[PDB]
Amino acid sequence: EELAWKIAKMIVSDVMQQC
Amino acid sequence: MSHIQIPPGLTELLQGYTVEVLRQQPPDLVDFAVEYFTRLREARR
Amino acid sequence: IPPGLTELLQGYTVEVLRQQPPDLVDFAVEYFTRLREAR
Repeated sequence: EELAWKIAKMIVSDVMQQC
Repeated sequence: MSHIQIPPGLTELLQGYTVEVLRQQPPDLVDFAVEYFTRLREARR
Repeated sequence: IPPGLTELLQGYTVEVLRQQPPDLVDFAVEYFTRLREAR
């Protein structure tokens, strides 16, 4: 986490926006 | 120090699962995940 | 959006980022099977 958490959140948010 | 690796195909894999969830509306998301990814792996051969 | 979808996606994704598994679908099978067993 810390950066891994932030980046994961970014990726998930992008997936949810596209879907 | 403390770089994060993003592998290729991560976004696409997540998208494929998510689209199936939002359209099929399975009752148990974890059960569906096991079944979905297991079939994906089997079909890759 | 169904209950818990974001949580499932975040959990898997952050573990991919933390652990750097050699194969994403193998890891998915492993990760979600563990979750199923833990419940």
